[PDB]
Amino acid sequence: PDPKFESKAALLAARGPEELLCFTERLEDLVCFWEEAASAGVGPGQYSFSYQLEDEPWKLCRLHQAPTARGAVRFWCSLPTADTSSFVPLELRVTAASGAPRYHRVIHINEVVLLDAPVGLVARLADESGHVVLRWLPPPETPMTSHIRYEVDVSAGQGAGSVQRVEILEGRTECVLSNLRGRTRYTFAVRARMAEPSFGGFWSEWSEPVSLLTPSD
Amino acid sequence: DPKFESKAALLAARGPEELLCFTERLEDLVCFWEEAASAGVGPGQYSFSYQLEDEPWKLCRLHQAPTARGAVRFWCSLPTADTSSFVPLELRVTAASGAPRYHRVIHINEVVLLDAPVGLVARLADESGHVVLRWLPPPETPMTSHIRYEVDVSAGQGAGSVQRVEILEGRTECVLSNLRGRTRYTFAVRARMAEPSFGGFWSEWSEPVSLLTPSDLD
Amino acid sequence: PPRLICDSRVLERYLLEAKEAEKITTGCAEHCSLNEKITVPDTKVNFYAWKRMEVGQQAVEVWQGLALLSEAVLRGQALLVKSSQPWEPLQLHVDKAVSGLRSLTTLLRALGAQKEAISPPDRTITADTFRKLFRVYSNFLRGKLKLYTGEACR
Repeated sequence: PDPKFESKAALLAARGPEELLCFTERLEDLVCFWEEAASAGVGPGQYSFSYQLEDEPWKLCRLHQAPTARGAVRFWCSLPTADTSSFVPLELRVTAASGAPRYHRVIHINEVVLLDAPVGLVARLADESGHVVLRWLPPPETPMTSHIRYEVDVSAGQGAGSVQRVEILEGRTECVLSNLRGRTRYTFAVRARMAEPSFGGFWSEWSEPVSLLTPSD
Repeated sequence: DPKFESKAALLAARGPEELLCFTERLEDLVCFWEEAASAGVGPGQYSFSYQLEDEPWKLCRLHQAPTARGAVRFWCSLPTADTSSFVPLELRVTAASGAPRYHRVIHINEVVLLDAPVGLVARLADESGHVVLRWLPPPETPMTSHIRYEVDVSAGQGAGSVQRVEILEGRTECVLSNLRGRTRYTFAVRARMAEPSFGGFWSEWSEPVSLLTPSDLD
Repeated sequence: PPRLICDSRVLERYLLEAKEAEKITTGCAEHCSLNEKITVPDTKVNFYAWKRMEVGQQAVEVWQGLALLSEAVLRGQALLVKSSQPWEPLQLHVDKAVSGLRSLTTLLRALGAQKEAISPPDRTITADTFRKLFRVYSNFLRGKLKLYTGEACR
């Protein structure tokens, strides 16, 4: 439907397509999908998706077929809000008309969190030394911001062939790269992932890059 | 009756012309208001009634008193029994004429105004601009864990000095940083109830404790 | 081996959701009526007794309370479904609650809120409106719940 989803669903397609890929953007939702190009056969009623939250009744999810760029068709199921309980075991059951079981998996909407990319990043010289202070804003409409860790990226060229990484402490949304190299124009961008054990999911889309040029030496 | 004047007087200033309520041990409520009055003023004027959501409206025995400012102050002290926190409490203050004087709805747990922490003690910490503050939560107080503090540091009025920093909930200690060498500072602390289960007003500063930095410089 | 409910933050999420549950039902007019009692638990705490209580003894007060509430929300979402004009805004919150309780009822079962329930030891309120259901909602959450988890989280 929305680019946000397609583009966010690509990151996962490269993580095991012939497996059910679910993920929650803000612990208040859940969607599972899987791709497969097919024959003129595959259509509306050809697959039945069913889920069940711990010791409760089973419920059938309406299904959503859609044609992806790579030609394949996409099937997805946005769980009904009333069933996005995090910390509660979710068992997923898929099936094709006849009665063949394609995928079966048990999860927790809280261990598959794929967060929107961070926002508000901007660099700026450390008035107290040849470093770079990096402030930024976690993802919007996203809870548990105190449970999100950030990985920063440091690039001196898409062809400079020389980079450097860093991991930020859950909660901290600012860091200064002290040990660096001057009179050089660097660029940075950050991604965000929830913090285990409590949570878990997948790295977030990198943020818009940002550029600056350290003083001298 | 004593320190009451203190807090009551504390609150007052902050918000003068309205109805003020607050709590201490959370096992008590006291509301009031101070109006200047010459040709008329006295208990045989107002009627004070309140009600705990889903409970019968009641009236409170209002009291009176003279103010250091020459005005009067009517207060009410809900009977200990009716100090139920976590349940809408509605208040209506009416004049004998029957005019709508004061009207408000609150949560006892949301108007706590603790005293002021005790035993503050900040001493040097060998390293550079680093100070170690230590203290104790307000006396006779419930749910320490839910109290969040706030320290103040100043270079004395000898440089138009200030600096404020908040602490984590329940944390009775703070280790400052980046303090000018050789200077007479003054560390103060404040108390308050953390949200969202509580909340209220900022406590009165505790007894200050000063100290002078050596010469950790070049 | 996580008794998750204890991580202050993990729980704070709900309390803050209910703050939104409320903050919306207030600006709500006639379209927040329940057209039925809906029995919710008693949310008022009297520290001079609670403080006097015992975890175990509180626990029950809470477990039972949570339950009853959970029955409500459902009953709310319910009466809200068959409704002609379901105030979309209201909808969402009514749901998050449904789930919130589900996740909570679990994290408590952890601590041992159930085991510390049907152990033979030694109220009625009713929301004729949503505006109140949510009010009564958070008040129990940050109220008795939040006050129990603490002492019990050791």
